[PDB]
Amino acid sequence: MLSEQKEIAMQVSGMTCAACAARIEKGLKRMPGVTDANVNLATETSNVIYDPAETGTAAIQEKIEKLGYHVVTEKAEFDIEGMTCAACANRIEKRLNKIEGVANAPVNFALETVTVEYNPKEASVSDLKEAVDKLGYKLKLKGEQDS
Repeated sequence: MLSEQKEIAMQVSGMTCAACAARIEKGLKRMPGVTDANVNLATETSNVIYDPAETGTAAIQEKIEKLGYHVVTEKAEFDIEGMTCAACANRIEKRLNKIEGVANAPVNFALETVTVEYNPKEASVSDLKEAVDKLGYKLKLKGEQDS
């Protein structure tokens, strides 16, 4: 009847052999909430699928780090005029949380801001804008555009 398996794309450095890629796919498929993983050798992009009730997004980046790599990540803060309450936070969060290349983002329900942890590899500030424009709020960047 029920279950709900969500995807993510992510990026990791240290995969200088096919055996490194193999050990990510063969490693992630062991987590009890995970079903599947595929990682593109040389390009560095890891693509992972799980039931988020027992294994959620941050556990994937930590299980990748647990091989002895560096998960090639950055974080920034974003400012969200038009978020006014927890349901408003949840409205953008249910895209921002992972989009198609973000590792994690929890959206604030009173401070009108979100901490975004991501891979600076395959998307940018245009796609973040267009993901929030779809709900109807805006993005300004914390120091990096207007603050």
